[PDB]
Amino acid sequence: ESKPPYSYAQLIVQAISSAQDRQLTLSGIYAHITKHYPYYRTADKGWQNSIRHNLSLNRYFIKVPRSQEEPGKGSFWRIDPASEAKLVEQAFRKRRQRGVS
Repeated sequence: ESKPPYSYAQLIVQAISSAQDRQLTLSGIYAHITKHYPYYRTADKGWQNSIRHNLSLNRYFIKVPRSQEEPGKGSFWRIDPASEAKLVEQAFRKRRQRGVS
């Protein structure tokens, strides 16, 4: 299960939102936290599939379209366009309630 310090919906925002434009391949976020976050380096045999499935039911993330043309040069998913303003407010936030400042 590992230990996700960032929700699997906010944790991804810093991934794609901070990546190139705002999209990432299924293995983008993994190179994200596993890179900057040291905790997600030896214990990743849990949230790994949590992200792939998280970008499915997430409300801001969505897969990449491919009916005729493309938005750029990639093939995977990203975060919502008009939701990156509110989904980001939690992106730069620590996971806590009000018992440990």
